[PDB]
Amino acid sequence: SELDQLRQEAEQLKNQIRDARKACADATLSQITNNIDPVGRIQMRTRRTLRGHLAKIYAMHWGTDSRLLVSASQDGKLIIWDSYTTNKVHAIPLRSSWVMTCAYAPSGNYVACGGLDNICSIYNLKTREGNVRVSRELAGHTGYLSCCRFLDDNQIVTSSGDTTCALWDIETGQQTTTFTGHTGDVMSLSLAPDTRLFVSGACDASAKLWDVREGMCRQTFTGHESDINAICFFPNGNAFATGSDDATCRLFDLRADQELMTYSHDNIICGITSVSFSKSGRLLLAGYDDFNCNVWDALKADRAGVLAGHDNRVSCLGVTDDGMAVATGSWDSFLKIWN
Amino acid sequence: TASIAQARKLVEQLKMEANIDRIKVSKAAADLMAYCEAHAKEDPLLTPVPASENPFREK
Amino acid sequence: KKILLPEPSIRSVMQKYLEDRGEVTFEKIFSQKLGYLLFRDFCLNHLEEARPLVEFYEEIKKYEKLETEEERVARSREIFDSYIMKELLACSHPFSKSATEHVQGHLGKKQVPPDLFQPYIEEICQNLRGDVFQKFIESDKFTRFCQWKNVELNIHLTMNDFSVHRIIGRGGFGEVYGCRKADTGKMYAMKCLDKKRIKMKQGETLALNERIMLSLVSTGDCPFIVCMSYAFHTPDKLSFILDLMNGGDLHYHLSQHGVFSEADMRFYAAEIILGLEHMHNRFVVYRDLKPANILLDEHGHVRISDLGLACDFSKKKPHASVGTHGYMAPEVLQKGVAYDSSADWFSLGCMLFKLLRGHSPFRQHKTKDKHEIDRMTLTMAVELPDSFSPELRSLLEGLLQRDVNRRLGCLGRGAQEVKESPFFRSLDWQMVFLQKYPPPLIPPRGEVNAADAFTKGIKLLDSDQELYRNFPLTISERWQQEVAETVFDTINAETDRLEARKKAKNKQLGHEEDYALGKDCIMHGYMSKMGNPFLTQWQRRYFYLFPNRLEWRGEGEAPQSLLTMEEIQSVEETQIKERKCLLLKIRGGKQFILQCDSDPELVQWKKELRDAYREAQQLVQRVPKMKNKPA
Ligand SMILES: O=C1N=Cc2cc(OC[C@@H]3CNCC[C@H]3c3ccc(F)cc3)ccc21
Repeated sequence: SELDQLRQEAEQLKNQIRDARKACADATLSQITNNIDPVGRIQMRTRRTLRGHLAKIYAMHWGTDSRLLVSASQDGKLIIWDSYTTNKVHAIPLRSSWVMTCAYAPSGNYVACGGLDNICSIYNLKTREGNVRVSRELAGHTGYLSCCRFLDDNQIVTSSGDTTCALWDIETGQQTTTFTGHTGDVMSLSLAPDTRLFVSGACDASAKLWDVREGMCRQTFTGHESDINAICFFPNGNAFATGSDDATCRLFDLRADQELMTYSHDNIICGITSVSFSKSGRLLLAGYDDFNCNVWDALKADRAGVLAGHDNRVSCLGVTDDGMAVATGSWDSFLKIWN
Repeated sequence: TASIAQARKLVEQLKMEANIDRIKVSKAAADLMAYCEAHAKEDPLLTPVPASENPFREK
Repeated sequence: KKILLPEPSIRSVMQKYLEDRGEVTFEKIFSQKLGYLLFRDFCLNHLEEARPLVEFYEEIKKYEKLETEEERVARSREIFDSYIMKELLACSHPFSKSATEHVQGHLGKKQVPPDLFQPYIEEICQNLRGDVFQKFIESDKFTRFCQWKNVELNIHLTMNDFSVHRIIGRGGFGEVYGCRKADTGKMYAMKCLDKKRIKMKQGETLALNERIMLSLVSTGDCPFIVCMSYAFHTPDKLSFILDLMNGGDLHYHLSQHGVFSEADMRFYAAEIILGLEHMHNRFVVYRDLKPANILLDEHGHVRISDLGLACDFSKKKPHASVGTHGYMAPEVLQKGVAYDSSADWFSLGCMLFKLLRGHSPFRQHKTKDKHEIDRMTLTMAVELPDSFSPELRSLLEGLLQRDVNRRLGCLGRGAQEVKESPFFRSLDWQMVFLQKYPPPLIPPRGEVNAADAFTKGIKLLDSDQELYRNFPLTISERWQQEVAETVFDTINAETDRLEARKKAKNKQLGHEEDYALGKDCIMHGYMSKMGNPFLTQWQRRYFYLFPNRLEWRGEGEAPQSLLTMEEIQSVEETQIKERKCLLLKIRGGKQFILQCDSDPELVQWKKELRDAYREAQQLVQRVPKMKNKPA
């Protein structure tokens, strides 16, 4: 039949892709980097302990100022922290308790969050009389909000457990673009620095590269055995790192269109919750379900450092734009700044 | 999912994914490494910055 | 030792508590005394759309109670002009075609029964139900209603709630005391049955039956029956709180007065008839009608007392030989013979006769043998004196007909047939009900000692007390009336001036902002969590229940602590120092105890906590970021 033919043609097409990828595997990243000096053991201490949330922290995000940062907890609040002094700038009681993701706008004027409400709630910080209030509630997803990132103050991109991502026009609250393709809950996304592209990681154990403007998927990276919980771009935007329930992080190059590296160890069985690169991209930081964040040599895949402080799962992490510090958020209701 | 439209949409997608230009892994990796070496001097977590520069140690 | 209303914050809990039983509808609250009282206060003061609708409702309710056709003619034309015609003239009439036509027709014919405005009442209630009910619910009158309703549902009476005075009755099983309920200051009769005596004599079913019976009857405000407001018990005393009747009984006064005249007995008969009627409407046969079980109040009016040997025939008929000998009907005495209201008419005849001749019809020459007293009942017509009136005769003749086929009050229309007796030609039965007829015997000054009838090696066990489990009770109508008629006004006033001070204090303080508004809070209000048990440390905090957590806070601060729904393994009911608490079991094996201020709070906190924790956990289970995994 016609339907059988397209099942077949899609199978031959999947091989043609694998083969084309094998055709480029002339060397490995590990061979290439086999020469250069290892990084040495990274020795970060806890500078700040950010105390305030009354329950599990589910997510965080740094301001572009490398100082202010927003956080979303099970206690149904968002806190915008001055990391330098530990002073809370704002504490924001949310209209839903089931928050999972938060984001800080590039300008530092708006912030966003959402979760099982199925809504991306945008919050203007500099209101006309000192207060904070919801400027917009972006509604359209038929599943929970897994993640969300501003393009600018007028545009934002969301991922959802309805297996889609979306681009919104904040002024009008419209759903400009939908990024259908994933076959499972989308769990995380990362914007390319150009912000013409972004990637998504999902419970179908695949990552995807999407063109923002064109609104379609360019490339699909598979490899992980389990759900992909986190994802971050390499600083040059030619590659990205993923972290999964499979206890491994992985590095995918876009132009080679395949996996370059796997970051793992036999003493790590538990899953990765979050990933972030250091400013140069040489270090890959990963937060784990065993309460530690591990610091990885992105080029040699040796475990370099281990951030051990938190008493429960590290649910989220982030490196500053000036690259001075690492924030880590946790189920123990604390955020810590490492340096 | 006996959707003929849905099947067509997958196939044509797998073309978009298949028919691209790929570079060799060795070229890809070399470019990555060349980046990390270029910006290694601009990464505080990679290199020792004095307390004077660091806005966290002694304030 | 007055009633103290809970804080307005009680609404969050109560509103849900009532919401769960469908008890928040116009119908349900409007047909409650305190509810109605508050609903009109809203409509008549704090609203203008409804003010006229309720005034009209009331003026009619007053019109129903007018004592004459002469009064009705006048007030009808007044009410019609004032409330119906004025609005009609303008054109803005808010009532149906037929409703207005129904009334105006009867007015052009000067025939004004106290019901002509019944079609308006229903259409007033149409106009009030819903749209306006909504605004009332949203108003703090409903809050005030939730405050009283909380007190109502948190009643657990004891002896200490009563100022108990002298003894005014003595029965085989117990005693009756005059008492005042300190609470409101209401005068009552307290009936104390010794459990040890009940066990001894095996009269448990009897004690239990009276309670069950009293409850079928103690609604509707009946002047001619001793009715219950509360029942409760101590470990060894069943206590009934009852209508006060401190003027002895007829069996006594009869012995002090001697026999009564036809006119004197007529009075008693009328009142008893009506009290019979009441029971017979509610499908209850008294089955023990006697001068000893008819009491007198301070003024001389009578009530039927002691419903131990009464019975409900609604579902199935009784057939047992039960009652006092000399007053049992043929159909009763005969075993394997079913019956209903029937018996009490026969019993009536027997007692009324006693009033006139001083002995039972079937008890001449003071013979004690009760077997042959019964023989005179089945196939033997009664012989009557040469000095009875012809009307008294035909009454007693009809009342004591052996055949129920041909007995007075057993032909269909029941009590009406008896009232229609030419013995009562002179009576206006409405005027009997209003207790306007002067009583023939007024009880004396020095206490009567006038309600008497004619060893222990005994313990009380688990299985004895379990008989008295459903015993305690409170009749809502009774308590609301008692409250409405004593303190309801003065308490609301004191409460209002208290709540308004705390609000006006908090305006200056700046504490006045509710943490619960604008979020997804399920429920909130005070509880007390246990700190260190050895220090009697109990800590009243204000709690906020959210779908995924339970927060709480102290005096003038945000919530600093909480407890996630994920943590909670169970919500159990528990006891500490004779206080009901909730016991939450927490993942770490940790315990969390909470005392509530009232039963409905405990009931609702348990339900809603249980609901939340189960739902949240089922939900998180389906959410990769939140669910727990293999660590
Ligand atoms: O004020 C009162 N309210 C009920 C009542 C009942 C009452 O006695 C009822 C019985 C009438 N016939 C003789 C025995 C009386 C009685 C029956 C049971 C009892 F426990 C105490 C007294 C006396 C006074 C009052």
